[PDB]
Amino acid sequence: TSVDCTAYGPELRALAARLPRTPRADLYAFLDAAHTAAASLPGALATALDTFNAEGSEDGHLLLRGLPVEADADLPTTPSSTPAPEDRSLLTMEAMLGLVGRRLGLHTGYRELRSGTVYHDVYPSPGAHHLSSETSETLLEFHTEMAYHRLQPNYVMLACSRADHERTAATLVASVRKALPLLDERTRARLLDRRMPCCVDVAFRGGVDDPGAIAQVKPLYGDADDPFLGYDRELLAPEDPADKEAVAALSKALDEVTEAVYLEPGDLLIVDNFRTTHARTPFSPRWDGKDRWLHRVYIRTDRNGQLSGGERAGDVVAFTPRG
Ligand SMILES: O=C(O)CCC(=O)C(=O)O
Ligand SMILES: [Fe+2]
Repeated sequence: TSVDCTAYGPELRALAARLPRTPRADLYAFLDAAHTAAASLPGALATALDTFNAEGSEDGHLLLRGLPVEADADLPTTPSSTPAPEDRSLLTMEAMLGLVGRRLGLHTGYRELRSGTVYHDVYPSPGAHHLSSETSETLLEFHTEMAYHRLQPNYVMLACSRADHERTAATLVASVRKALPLLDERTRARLLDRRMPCCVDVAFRGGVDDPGAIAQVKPLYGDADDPFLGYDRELLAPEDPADKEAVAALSKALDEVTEAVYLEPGDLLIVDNFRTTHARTPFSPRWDGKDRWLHRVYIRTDRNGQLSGGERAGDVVAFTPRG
């Protein structure tokens, strides 16, 4: 689903100007300011966000286009490293992630990931691991983000400050609401609520005492007629023949309903991380200081088990595997 936000530029530049200029120095206060300001989002944008939050969509994403972004010459050099400096001045697309994110829920960091920070720069780096956001020339395969984590976030949000030079990197999304009807009833029933072994991403590795301790992911779960999805092409590891066959049918169906989005400066993509898998196609970095640059945050909501009380936007949570 898409919303053209161009006509909102003046109002959104104003809301961004309400926010602290050095977000990370007091991230709790920054995100509280963003929550207050989110009450003043333009009405039709607020409606689109609240509708998507409550209901999702058939295509599993909400793309906001034409948000105020700095001119390319007015941005810093694309980052080369992580974590970001705590003193880094606010970027307009970060302000947008604050406002839009707090309209939806609570920004969440993961202790073991990206030094326990909340805002993540997504840029290409040489020598990237094949599952990393740092990849460029190799396809980043379909994944639900952190499907294996008990505190998996409801949304992944990606805001673009720079696209890659040739605008060849496409962000791919595949929605369970489009894939499910392509599956037959026997496949749906095998997948639904069935725990399967799932490896974890690099950041979360170690301390796995025995095969008992391996994370368990239900590739479909919840209401049989409108299930949630948990899928990771590389990390999900079904063991019985009937499980491998059912996951292969799911994989095929997700490919057949793939949608491609080319993120450009000013775009903010909201992925329904309980109903959709995402991926990124190849591109060739130039190592020139102007490579592709996204900002990523994770948002928790009241849906399903994410929150148990007292959480704040900006909290950083520890790892517990699903079981
Ligand atoms: O680079 C992209 O478009 C998406 C990368 C991604 O999967 C993520 O940052 O979670
Ligand atoms: Fe991702």
